[PDB]
Amino acid sequence: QELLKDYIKRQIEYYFSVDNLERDFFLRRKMDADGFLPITLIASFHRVQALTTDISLIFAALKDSKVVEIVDEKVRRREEPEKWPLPP
RNA sequence: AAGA
Repeated sequence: QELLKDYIKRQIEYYFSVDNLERDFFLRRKMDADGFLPITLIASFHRVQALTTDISLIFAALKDSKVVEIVDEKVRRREEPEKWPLPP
């Protein structure tokens, strides 16, 4: 599953890119105050779900990234995550 | 789900 992991990784890094975050109000409203989102929320997004429903594979894809960081079941952008959360 |  290494090729599939790479596509998943890059898709999720797009969601956490500054360019996306500047317009992604839904994602920002779902963040906690520290920027964290449930990984299973990201797994539901259409372009990730198309690729896989394997949660281990999604976690493995994210562990490979220098854009995001995982803590338990949650993920956030590594750089300045606190700037992005928004009121629900 | 205008790549939530």
